[PDB]
Amino acid sequence: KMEAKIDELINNDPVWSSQNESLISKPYNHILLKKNFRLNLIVQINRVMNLPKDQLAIVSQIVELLHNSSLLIDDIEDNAPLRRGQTTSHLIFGVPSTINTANYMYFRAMQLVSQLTTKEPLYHNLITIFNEELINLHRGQGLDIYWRDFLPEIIPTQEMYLNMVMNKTGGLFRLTLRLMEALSPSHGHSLVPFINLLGIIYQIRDDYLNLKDFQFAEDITEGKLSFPIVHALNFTKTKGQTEQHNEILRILLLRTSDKDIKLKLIQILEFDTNSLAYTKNFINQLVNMIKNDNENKYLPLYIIDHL
Amino acid sequence: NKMEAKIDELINNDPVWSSQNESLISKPYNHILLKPGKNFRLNLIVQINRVMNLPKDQLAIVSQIVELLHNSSLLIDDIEDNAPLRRGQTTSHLIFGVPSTINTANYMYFRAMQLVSQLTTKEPLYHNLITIFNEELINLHRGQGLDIYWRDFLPEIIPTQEMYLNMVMNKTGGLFRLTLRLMEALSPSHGHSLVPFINLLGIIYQIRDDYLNLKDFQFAEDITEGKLSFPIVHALNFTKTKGQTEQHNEILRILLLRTSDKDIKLKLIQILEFDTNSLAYTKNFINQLVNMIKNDNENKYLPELLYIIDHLSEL
Ligand SMILES: CCCCC/C=C/CC(C/C=C/CCCCC)(P(=O)(O)O)P(=O)(O)O
Ligand SMILES: CCCCC/C=C/CC(C/C=C/CCCCC)(P(=O)(O)O)P(=O)(O)O
Ligand SMILES: [Mg+2]
Repeated sequence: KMEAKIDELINNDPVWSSQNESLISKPYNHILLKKNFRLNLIVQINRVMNLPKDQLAIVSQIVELLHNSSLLIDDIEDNAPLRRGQTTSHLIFGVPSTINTANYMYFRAMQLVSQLTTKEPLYHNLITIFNEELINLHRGQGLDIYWRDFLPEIIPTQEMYLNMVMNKTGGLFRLTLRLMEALSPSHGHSLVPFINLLGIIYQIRDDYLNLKDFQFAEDITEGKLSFPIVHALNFTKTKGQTEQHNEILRILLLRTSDKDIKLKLIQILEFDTNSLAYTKNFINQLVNMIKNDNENKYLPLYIIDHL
Repeated sequence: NKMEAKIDELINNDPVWSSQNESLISKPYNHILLKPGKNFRLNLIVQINRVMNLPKDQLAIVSQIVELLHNSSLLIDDIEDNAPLRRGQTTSHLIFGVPSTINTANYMYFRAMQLVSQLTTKEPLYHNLITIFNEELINLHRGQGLDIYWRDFLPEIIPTQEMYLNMVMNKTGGLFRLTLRLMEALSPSHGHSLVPFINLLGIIYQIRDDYLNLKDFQFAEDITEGKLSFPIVHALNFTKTKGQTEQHNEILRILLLRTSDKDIKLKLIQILEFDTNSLAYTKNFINQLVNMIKNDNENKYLPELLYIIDHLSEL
């Protein structure tokens, strides 16, 4: 009867219950409490693409799974205690379950791609898009983490920083857009260059506000090669400002939560390298590239301000 | 206008990525490759192929896919298990850090995925292969999710033998079925599906892995990890059934210590030895599974194969 139960088990598909499904979904469901704005960007873009609502909703579900899962992983990789003022998933469910659940969701997302179309040519394209951007997202993340964890072995320049962003942040943006463009039953030049720009603006502003809001500035504690930090390191290098250059490095290397020390790094950025003003300006120019796109080379606005 | 011009160029092109960038993020992965077994996993594929007859070009690609998935799963697994060693060498996360190791492992899941396109140009087949890839990776993560949940939230859920076996069908069964199913789908030919057989192989493999981790010690790292192993699942249900309250609680207590103390680990092992007879039970359960194949004279499960089964511990 032992052998009989084994026969039954190996001839059936692996058993999995809704109760099991809920257990593994816990770390994921916790971050859901943190979507209205990203859905808006998708609805807006769909005016140019025109996917039928149902197909649109699946793209949205795919994009929500990747977004949320990648943030669960990112918070573990950044040792972040909070995400939108709430305790991070891994601190509640543990790093092990959270890594597994986030990765599980990548593949659930991958499965939804199959429900976008039954046309084999188009399907293959969609998987190829998914695959390529997840690959880019990972390269970008990998390089960002490498710079941070091997500091001070490599100090990126602005150009290296911008390529890392095109991979990382650009991956998620282009994935949503490229899927939508491949599905369009319609719509002008591709909006990829435009979504790339949005992604870059999004990341620099994210780096900028992390330091500006403090002026918690968790990016400092993390040791991240942020856009303002990249500017300051290369500024001090260039001007031969040895002590300042080394002091930025020292603070980043402390992995500090000390408010006083964080403020000091901010003092260097405000008074010595003027990196926060330089970033504010850099962002404004990226944005004016669109505000001033009268001939619609990028455009097919409100979203670019609430990015 | 030079900035705009550079920005315009940057955004109208694919993201820049160098071979140098590629080597820096491959560190955690290149490191686990320095571990053996590759030959043995290849040996199983080779033997299975005597049935499937995939051309060597294709078989090579199937093997690259499975190897990437295998090694990446292990990198993640060692982080999830807080493992300090793997095949006698330091785990990657301890060298390059957990952050880089998670990213790299996940990166390789997608490289493995990308490779599936190199198996065929036939779109219906392509669709079938990716579906197989997607399904078993979903199964693998479900199984791993349960194994980890049971362990990290113990005693919230004490799995029974049946729950354990289902978890294994999903987790270890996932990787064994992935390889086999890809091959069955690519076969140009050859008898009943080998899925039941490959599930049994995954099950013998897992319970034997659990078994040997304790028997070899009798470093029993599974005890330090607090894993709900086959012998541990038997012990916990055996003691509850027989009303051995103190022994049932002490097993849970030792698991929850996450201890490396050798005497404490030996104490737990000897409890399973003389008190619950979990080592004997497991050993016999393994032999019974193996006998289901060795006594498969009607080739119900079966299509060098037995050789594998005996050196299964080295895949
Ligand atoms: C392979 C994992 C990729 C994770 C990418 C996420 C990064 C998160 C950040 C912000 C990125 C947000 C991307 C939003 C994309 C919306 C579609 P954070 O500030 O929330 O930590 P950062 O670590 O790059 O700064
Ligand atoms: C999503 C990650 C799945 C990881 C599955 C791997 C588990 C590893 C083990 C062994 C599993 C091996 C899978 C079969 C390999 C066949 C070549 P270990 O002993 O190396 O830690 P276990 O945690 O199941 O015991
Ligand atoms: Mg094991």
